[PDB]
Amino acid sequence: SYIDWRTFKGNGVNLGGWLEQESTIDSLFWDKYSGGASDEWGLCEHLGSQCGPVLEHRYATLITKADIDKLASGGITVLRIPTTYAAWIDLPSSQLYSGNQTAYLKEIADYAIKTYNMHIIIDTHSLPGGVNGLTIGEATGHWYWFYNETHFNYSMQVIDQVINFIQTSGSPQSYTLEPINEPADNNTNMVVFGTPLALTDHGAAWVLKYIRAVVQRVESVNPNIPVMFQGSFKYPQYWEGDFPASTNLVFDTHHYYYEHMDSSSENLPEYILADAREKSGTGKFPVFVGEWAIQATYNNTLALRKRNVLAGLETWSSFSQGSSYWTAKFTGNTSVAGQGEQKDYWCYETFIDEGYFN
Amino acid sequence: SYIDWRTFKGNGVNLGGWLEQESTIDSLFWDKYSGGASDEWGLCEHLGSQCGPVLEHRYATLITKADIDKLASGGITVLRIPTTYAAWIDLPSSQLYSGNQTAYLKEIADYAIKTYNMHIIIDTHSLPGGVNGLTIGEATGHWYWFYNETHFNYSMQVIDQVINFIQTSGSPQSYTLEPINEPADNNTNMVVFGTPLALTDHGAAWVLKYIRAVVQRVESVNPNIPVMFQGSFKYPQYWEGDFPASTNLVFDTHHYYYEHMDSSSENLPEYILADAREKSGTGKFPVFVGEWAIQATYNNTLALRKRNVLAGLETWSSFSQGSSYWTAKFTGNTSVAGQGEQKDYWCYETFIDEGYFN
Ligand SMILES: *[C@@H]1O[C@H](CO)[C@@H](O)[C@H](O)[C@H]1NC(C)=O
Ligand SMILES: *[C@@H]1O[C@H](CO)[C@@H](O)[C@H](O)[C@H]1NC(C)=O
Ligand SMILES: *[C@@H]1O[C@H](CO)[C@@H](O)[C@H](O)[C@H]1NC(C)=O
Ligand SMILES: *[C@@H]1O[C@H](CO)[C@@H](O)[C@H](O)[C@H]1NC(C)=O
Ligand SMILES: *[C@@H]1O[C@H](CO)[C@@H](O)[C@H](O)[C@H]1NC(C)=O
Ligand SMILES: *[C@@H]1O[C@H](CO)[C@@H](O)[C@H](O)[C@H]1NC(C)=O
Ligand SMILES: *[C@@H]1O[C@H](CO)[C@@H](O)[C@H](O)[C@H]1NC(C)=O
Ligand SMILES: *[C@@H]1O[C@H](CO)[C@@H](O)[C@H](O)[C@H]1NC(C)=O
Ligand SMILES: *[C@@H]1O[C@H](CO)[C@@H](O)[C@H](O)[C@H]1NC(C)=O
Ligand SMILES: *[C@@H]1O[C@H](CO)[C@@H](O)[C@H](O)[C@H]1NC(C)=O
Repeated sequence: SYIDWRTFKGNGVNLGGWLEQESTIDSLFWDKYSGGASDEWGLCEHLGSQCGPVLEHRYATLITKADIDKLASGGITVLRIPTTYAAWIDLPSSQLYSGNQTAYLKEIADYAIKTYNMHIIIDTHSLPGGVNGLTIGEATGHWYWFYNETHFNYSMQVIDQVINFIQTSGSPQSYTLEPINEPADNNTNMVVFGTPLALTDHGAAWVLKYIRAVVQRVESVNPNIPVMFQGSFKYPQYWEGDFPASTNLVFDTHHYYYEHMDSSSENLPEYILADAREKSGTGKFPVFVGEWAIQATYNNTLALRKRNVLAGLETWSSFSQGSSYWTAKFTGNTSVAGQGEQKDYWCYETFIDEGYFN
Repeated sequence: SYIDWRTFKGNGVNLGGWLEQESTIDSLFWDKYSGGASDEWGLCEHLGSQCGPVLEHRYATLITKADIDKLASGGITVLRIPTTYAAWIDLPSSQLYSGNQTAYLKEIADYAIKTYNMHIIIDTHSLPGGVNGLTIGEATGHWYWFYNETHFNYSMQVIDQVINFIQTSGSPQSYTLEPINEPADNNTNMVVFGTPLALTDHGAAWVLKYIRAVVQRVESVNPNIPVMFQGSFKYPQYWEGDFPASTNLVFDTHHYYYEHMDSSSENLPEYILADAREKSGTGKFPVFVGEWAIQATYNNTLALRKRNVLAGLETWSSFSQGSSYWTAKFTGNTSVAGQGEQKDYWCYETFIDEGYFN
């Protein structure tokens, strides 16, 4: 049976840093291979024709069936899988690597579906030209996707391949299609990132043109495949009037606490409640918290991690359809304000191993 | 006969633009007398020897006993009265005018107390050296108050004058003392104004030093006079741990909607309820919403003004101790996004005359 996001609930994890690369997730990897680049675009440029061999090794080794077993043992029922657009289309001007990403995606998705009946969200984390001027959108400094009909068409070509991957998977009912991640056209000053000010009405109109095109394409092939819309950092309420209630649509909200607020480990449940109570729409469409983590801006403490993770899970499940944590596997050693490093707050496998869900 | 802000409830108004001047409140005044200045400081500098005569005329005519009768007829029971520090002390390095402000304040306050038993909040809206780089803090570009013992000392001199006014008033039980308004040390980029990022922890420590000194000074003379702490745009929770619950303290929160969010006239009650639910503290101390107004960032409509004012009044008096609208009398004709001008959304006497409170 296909899922109805209005009645489905699940707690999940992101498989971040696996098919798309970021400096913070694995410090050893980045130090060894980036040449100091800020982005996956530059890491691949730095490696030159060794970019593919290095990345294929990481694809084959970072996330294996054993990771899926560990996640299932901790009660995970949803995997969100960020991918670069270059897994789906090979554009000669892109510096992102086009390889066997989807073969590893299929191996891990098949195992999670056939073994555990997990639900899989396929996220095209970047789109051609760049959606937010960050590494995750294509490359640092790239916002060329907006208002560009060539990049629009390439984005639809990418989505035609993701729909086909789902439709021919053997279990189309196991997947949700997420065609954009954190679009932003007003974040030259990063103080507005994570806020409604990251996306202007002009940018939002282009995003809406794209999501409407994706919805029409999915409906033309298989209307039972849900579309997960990551509406930047606008409240879901902002987009509600743009879609009829009959659309097979779920919103993906992202909630973080690690900068730009007076959060602490002590008060983190108050900030999580605020986000759940104020940023979950009116109920017109369902909401899933597709990314979050417990790192606070100030005064991180190690002893409140279990309390904070469990408070977040219960909050997202109470005000929305559940959540997926960023991220499954994280070894980055960037210092946090207070106790420890990012790997102590951002690695979901560590929480499982330390018995937070027993 | 003194009030306990934990039990007291009241709906009030600000008498803004009366004893402190701002460009938006009265366009004819500003266009005639400012010479293009951004601030009261520069308006007074431009007028030179005519500054006093021009301001004394406004003091005597803008707010009269007739205004108090109209406000009372609309159910007003609290007056918040913004003053410049120059009402209280005459510093030789200040371009703000020192005249008969407190004589006009006493005529109106005494009338309001004797006739209607209104409660009076005396607000020192500016302090020597400037508390937020804005005209309201002293002058555009002035942040000199922070970490400066000269300005600290003359601030305490201002507070001694306000305490003496209250104690010699003939009704000390009728007054709350508010010794600062919207301090901000991190608003050189005004995108952070209205948010917690407008005040750094370093600036917040200086504000705390000052409020602790004011609380001690009032406790030393008449501990039954409440102190109203306007803690910038931090959540009240930020400051709660800094005072014992026995402190005769109330927080003043300021909630506005006219920039930096996806607010509309249609959705304004959602934004009002979000502020009340998340920005009212934990209950350790009482909260009063000392400034608010109904102008939204987008799609202002005149038709929803009554619904929006009543929604806000009801929300602030349920989740806190009430509110005071900005402002009693407003003729500024700056355009808003949507229909109308600022005078349609910022003039409380207009709401009374349209029968909103009948
Ligand atoms: C962080 O990881 C990098 C790369 O492995 C390593 O060079 C560095 O010494 C680490 N720092 C600490 C303090 O562990
Ligand atoms: C892609 O996978 C195929 C089949 O397993 C393999 O033959 C080939 O070497 C892989 N290509 C790269 C670029 O690693
Ligand atoms: C859109 O992107 C294409 C591919 O880079 C580029 O050649 C073109 O100049 C851009 N068009 C506009 C409208 O800027
Ligand atoms: C985009 O794709 C459509 C449909 O195939 C085509 O009609 C259109 O001309 C293309 N536009 C560009 C800029 O390539
Ligand atoms: C864009 O961001 C700037 C801050 O860099 C902000 O001042 C401005 O209001 C934002 N514009 C929109 C439409 O969000
Ligand atoms: C605003 O009022 C000023 C001062 O009376 C007047 O000169 C100006 O034309 C008005 N602007 C309008 C009505 O928008
Ligand atoms: C202040 O009020 C007093 C008493 O009515 C009056 O004598 C004086 O002229 C006024 N001062 C100024 C500077 O207008
Ligand atoms: C405080 O600041 C003013 C400038 O606003 C300066 O004249 C004064 O010397 C400073 N006082 C101290 C004690 O630094
Ligand atoms: C502030 O007043 C205190 C107490 O009278 C005095 O000791 C000090 O020197 C004054 N500081 C300045 C900078 O005027
Ligand atoms: C100060 O404001 C800037 C934006 O202009 C923001 O980037 C920064 O985080 C703020 N700092 C603090 C300590 O609030």
